[PDB]
Amino acid sequence: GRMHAPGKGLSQSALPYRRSVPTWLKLTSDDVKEQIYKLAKKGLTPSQIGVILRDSHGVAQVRFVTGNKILRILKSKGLAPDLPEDLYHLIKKAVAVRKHLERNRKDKDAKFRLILIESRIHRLARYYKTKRVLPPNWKYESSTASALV
Amino acid sequence: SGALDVLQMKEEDVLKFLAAGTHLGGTNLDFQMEQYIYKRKSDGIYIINLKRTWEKLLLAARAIVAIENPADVSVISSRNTGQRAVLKFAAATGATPIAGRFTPGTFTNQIQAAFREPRLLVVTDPRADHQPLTEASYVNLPTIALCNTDSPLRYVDIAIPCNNKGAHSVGLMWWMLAREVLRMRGTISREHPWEVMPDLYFYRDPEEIEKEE
Amino acid sequence: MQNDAGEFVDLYVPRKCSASNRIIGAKDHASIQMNVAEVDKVTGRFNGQFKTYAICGAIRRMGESDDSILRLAKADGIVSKN
Amino acid sequence: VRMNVLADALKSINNAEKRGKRQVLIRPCSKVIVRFLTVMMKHGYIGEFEIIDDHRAGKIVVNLTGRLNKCGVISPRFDVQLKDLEKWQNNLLPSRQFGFIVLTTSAGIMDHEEARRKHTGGKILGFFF
Amino acid sequence: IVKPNGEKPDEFESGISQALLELEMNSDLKAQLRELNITAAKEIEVGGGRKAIIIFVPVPQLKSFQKIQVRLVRELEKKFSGKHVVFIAQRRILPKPTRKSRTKNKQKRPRSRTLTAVHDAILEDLVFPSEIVGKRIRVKLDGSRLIKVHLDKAQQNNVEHKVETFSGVYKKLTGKDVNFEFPEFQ
Amino acid sequence: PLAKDLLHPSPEEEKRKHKKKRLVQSPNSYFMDVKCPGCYKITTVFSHAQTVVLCVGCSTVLCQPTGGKARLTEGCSFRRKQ
RNA sequence: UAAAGUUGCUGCAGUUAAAAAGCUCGUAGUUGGAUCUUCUCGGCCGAAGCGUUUACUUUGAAAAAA
Repeated sequence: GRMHAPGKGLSQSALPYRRSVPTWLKLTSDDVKEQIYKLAKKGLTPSQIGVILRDSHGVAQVRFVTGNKILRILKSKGLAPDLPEDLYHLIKKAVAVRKHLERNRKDKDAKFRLILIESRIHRLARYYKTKRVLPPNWKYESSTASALV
Repeated sequence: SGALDVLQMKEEDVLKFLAAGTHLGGTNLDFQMEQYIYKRKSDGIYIINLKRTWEKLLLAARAIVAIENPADVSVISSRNTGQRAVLKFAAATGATPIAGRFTPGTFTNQIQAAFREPRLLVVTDPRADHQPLTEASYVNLPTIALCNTDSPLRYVDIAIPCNNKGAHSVGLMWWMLAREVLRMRGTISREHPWEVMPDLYFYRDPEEIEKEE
Repeated sequence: MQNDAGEFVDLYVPRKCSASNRIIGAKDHASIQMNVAEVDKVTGRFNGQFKTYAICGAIRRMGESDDSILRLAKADGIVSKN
Repeated sequence: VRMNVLADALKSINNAEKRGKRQVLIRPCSKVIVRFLTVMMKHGYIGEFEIIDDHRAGKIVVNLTGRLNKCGVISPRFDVQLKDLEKWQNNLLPSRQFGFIVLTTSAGIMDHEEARRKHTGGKILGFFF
Repeated sequence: IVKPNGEKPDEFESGISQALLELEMNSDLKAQLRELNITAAKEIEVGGGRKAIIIFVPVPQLKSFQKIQVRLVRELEKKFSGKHVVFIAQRRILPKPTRKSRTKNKQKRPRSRTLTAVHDAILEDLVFPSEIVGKRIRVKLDGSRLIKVHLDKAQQNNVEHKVETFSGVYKKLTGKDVNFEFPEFQ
Repeated sequence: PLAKDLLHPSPEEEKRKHKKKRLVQSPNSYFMDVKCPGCYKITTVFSHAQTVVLCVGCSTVLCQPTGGKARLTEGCSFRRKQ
């Protein structure tokens, strides 16, 4: 079930058994790589890049075409985000919740949800520290939070 | 039937089944009766696969014939529709009928006056005939039932999938079972039609009785 | 069953359910032993042979006795392949 | 969450065997699960099984001949020396004439009789009788 | 063209090389085959007296063979009569490290030179035209393993006969019994 | 039902089940090629598109995102791939 | 001390008999999914016996008597 929610919804992507490139798909590996590069230049995160490629360009999954993941491709080209996208999204969600809270102080439910989001951020940051994806001194604080966005 | 051509379904049996609404099940389906239905109609009625019904009928006939003493087969019907059918079945084959009320303890109370110890049990409807079905759990009594789409299959060892709400279907089912039992036993005729017509087994309500008389 | 000498010492070997391969207890009164009359190939009459199926009361109590007997008969060739 | 997938496999097999099912679906599969099932099969307890190969983790459909009284896991996998094997046999097995204890030893995954035959202890995985 | 590991070709490898060279000299596929070369070959008995050829190919050029695979096998079957030909990349299997070993490899074994990955890849490229759409490993009462590989039903019409030549080749270079079947729901 | 061949199930039943609960998980989604009356280049579209994908040669959209399958627009003909 | 499976690791209990924290987060703790088949050459033809680690298992040595 969800980490901080009582729900246990079973909803996710179901990858097909076949791992090959689709018959309809005609772009070679380099074309999809340059599409990814231009989308990253637009500023889209790898989640958005994959969504746009799947919805518009007919690629089922770029990992079956170019043989590599989107974030790996961006890191190889050197235009990857400074911090991982999911941690950044959690950071900005916590920042928005704090901004809402600092006016609505009576909002105790917002305080509870902020505690939940901060716990998720702490766990994600700890994991990314064990993987050496973040500097070991990287610390999320209530003060230097909106600057990371 | 055993895929035997001599035991295969004919056109006359199909026509009789369709005439009497045998294929017309109920609007509810038992999960253990699913293997015998074929589809659901637009009006929410479960069509019964007639080949499945024929196979179950022939299996039940094989079960009945294998009993050497015909009196040891007991045919029971509490609903008014099946009483004439089971009486005619017992007359034609030799089973022991119980029409109307079934006395609890008929099989378990060895002191009672009407205490009979059958070797096979055939009932018209497991829902209406739940008492002999439950009593068959105490005396090692295998049971054949004329089950519908909704009828439960507890203690029912050979369920024949057929309409049993209507009098015509019950009568025709009992008639065909008697016909097949007499055919495998060696009497009556397999190649040419049986003497008794199916309408002898049909139950007639007093309205039909007074209209025909 | 057998001891070291090899002689069978048990009182009796009990019946096993044809549907579950489980032993049928000696006080299981719901269990049945159905005989299905074997029928000659070309005439369709009861030739004196039959197939025996022992079904435990646990299977009957849950309604699967009918499906089990149908499956056994189908595997024996009594029921045509539908 | 799900830990000790062998426990889940054995519990599913036990529940299906009690219910009289002829086939049981096990997911996810693993090397340990397949070795345990092969140990079971060599003794005639389960019969043939098929590994459905998904591209994430296998599933296993096991035919169930009715021969299994109980299949169970031991958790944690206690270290079992050869001298300690008899106490485990007494605790877990219903008789000394049948029933097996499965051990992961350096020679593979094997019943207690084979491990005693090869003079090797190991860690106890489970049992079946 | 053939450059085996020992670099010395044999008679059948030389014959395959010369057939490919003659294809280069006069055919519609000269452009592709100029930058293309194979590494080995061998003749095995898929069943009874029947025979089949295993064109071993360098891995980087294996993809280059795939796009021209159908025509290449067409010409090779035309040359060699009723003997089937299958193109397989030459993949080396790094042994699984053990407690006893030697200081000859200071780098981790890639998860593509393992026996499992290499054998899966061999099954994949054994037949380029038809793609696996599911496989199941059946374990018999004696502990043996039988793989059953499901192929595309829409591509059944051209690889029914090549079945049992896939089985022979796989039993030769992998040592595992595999059957090939065609399901309906792809 | 005490005997269910889980190895080979009915295609109808596997199409009925959840995308994950099936023997081998397969998505309920598909890719189509959409043709517009005034444009001569095919454009692949995901069935469950999350974005408003536009046609470069026409002023109309190809599909609206929804909670599930995308809402294809009339005037564009779809043909599902594979 | 056993009986005491009435201290429960084996092996107890926790709806109503005694009993689950009002609820959630969370560190230490505990637990953790699939996946990897001798080399300086050498004493009647002339030696590899860890030339990447623990747990575990098996062996050997060493280990007072009573």
